[PDB]
Amino acid sequence: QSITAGQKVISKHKNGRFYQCEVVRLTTETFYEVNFDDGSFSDNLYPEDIVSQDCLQFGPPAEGEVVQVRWTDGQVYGAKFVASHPIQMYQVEFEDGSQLVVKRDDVYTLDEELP
Repeated sequence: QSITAGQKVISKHKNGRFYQCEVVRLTTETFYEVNFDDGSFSDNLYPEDIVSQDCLQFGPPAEGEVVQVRWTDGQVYGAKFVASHPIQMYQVEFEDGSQLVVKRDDVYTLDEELP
């Protein structure tokens, strides 16, 4: 089942419960993968988290390129760029006006049983 924009669906609100919501847009989110200098691996960096070069302006680093990364703790780490992969996601709006950007697997059609 493809999900299309304008479709009523069911997904989890920010309060953690399933509600009907409406798909307002199909977006593409690009995630970066890097190997930190200590060998730990991240698969979901945003391009703007690369702080050794301007990837929002000039695209991803070359594969294997040395980079510095601003992590979710606000600190900067050395790493090496592994890959980038774009992911189709679904911007949904709930009855209260709140919105989320979610993965295909987190969206359910009205006809289907919920987990």
